[PDB]
Amino acid sequence: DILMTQTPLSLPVSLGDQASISCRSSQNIVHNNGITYLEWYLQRPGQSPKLLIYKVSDRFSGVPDRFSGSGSGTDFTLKISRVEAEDLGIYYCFQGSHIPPTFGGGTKLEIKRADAAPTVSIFPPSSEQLTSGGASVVCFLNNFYPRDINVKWKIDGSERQNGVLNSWTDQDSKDSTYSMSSTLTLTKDEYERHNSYTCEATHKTSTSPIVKSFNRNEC
Amino acid sequence: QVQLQQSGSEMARPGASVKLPCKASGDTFTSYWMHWVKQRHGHGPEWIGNIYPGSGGTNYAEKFKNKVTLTVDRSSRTVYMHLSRLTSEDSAVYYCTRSGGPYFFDYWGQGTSLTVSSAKTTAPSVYPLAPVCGDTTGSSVTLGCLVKGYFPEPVTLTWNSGSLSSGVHTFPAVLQSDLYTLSSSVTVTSSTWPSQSITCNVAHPASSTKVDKKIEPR
Ligand SMILES: [Cl-]
Repeated sequence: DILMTQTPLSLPVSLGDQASISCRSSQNIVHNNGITYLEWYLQRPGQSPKLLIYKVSDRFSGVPDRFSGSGSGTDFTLKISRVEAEDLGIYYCFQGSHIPPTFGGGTKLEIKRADAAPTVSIFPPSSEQLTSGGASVVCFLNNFYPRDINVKWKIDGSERQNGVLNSWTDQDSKDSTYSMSSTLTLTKDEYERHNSYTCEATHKTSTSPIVKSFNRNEC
Repeated sequence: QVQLQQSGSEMARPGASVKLPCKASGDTFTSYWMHWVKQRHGHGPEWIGNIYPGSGGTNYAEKFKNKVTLTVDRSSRTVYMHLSRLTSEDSAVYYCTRSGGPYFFDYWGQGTSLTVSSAKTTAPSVYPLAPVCGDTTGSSVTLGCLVKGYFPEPVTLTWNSGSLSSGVHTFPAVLQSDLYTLSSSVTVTSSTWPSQSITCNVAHPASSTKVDKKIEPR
């Protein structure tokens, strides 16, 4: 089987800059008919791959001319000039000259944009969940950049590290930001044993964390 | 404008088997190879095999030679992929796509997410998340929806039945203690809520459950 080696694994690129993705085949991939079936696909999380370049350098219908493919032998390159926000996702090279057809490991293109602070919102347990006997406190850290971010939970001024579930969205295809959701789960009794709940977001956009809190028995 | 129709997801037990469909409408279906591709997470996809509906005929990758069988139903323009002796390593997304002409895979189905597990199906608990009681109104407001303790994936969460899509952030589900949990936030101007209705709709096919939760001030 033809091994398709693709590099780099991750590619952070500034809007407007040029992106260059490499792919090397373990062997010649020129079909007997003289055609090299080397293709490049772009896939957004949760969606099916989309064909961009075929036959090494031909652009599929509807693909912007800033996308360019080149190469021969065992080395191929996909270049994206003037990267735009919508170019995000994972790129895969592919060879269909030899059976079985094989794909490269993929290159995740991350769009670099200006720094942006998160918009933080905290949510106390819903009355319905309390009736159930549980108590989850939710904190949303939305539309920030870069992706590196930290959340710390505090109960009556004291840090709480157990019972936390964090989840990051995939980079936004329009504004290039990220969002993160942090949930602190407790028992209803534990929740009612304290009053002040806090999530603190530490992001490079500020020396001091963005603090959001509430008192359980207050309105 | 061809369209490959695939089922969104499916769950199966270890040792069992499944038969996933793909309906090729639009036209042709006879003069085009149909391929099945596997993808775990965001790894490079993996070719399983193909079948030529027109004159029959199939090719399978050695790796799936003994595990997969591709068949077709010309009257319904549908290709099937039979996977047997299912194990946890068969948990992934399976796409059907077509090859033909100067390029391979120009059209794809949405892909079918298959989960192989012996664990039992658990409907999720859906909790509406309104802002902190009595918090100071800002020009915008962020509401939330927490979907906790369900199995298997996936659930389909929408706001106002899909009508409200901008300002939405649905976070990837996370597995903790054998059960999945996910959340979603939606941000709108304070003149939109609570003045107008905003509801979280959660569908969980595995358990045939469809729940709606209105969000109102605490
Ligand atoms: Cl307790």
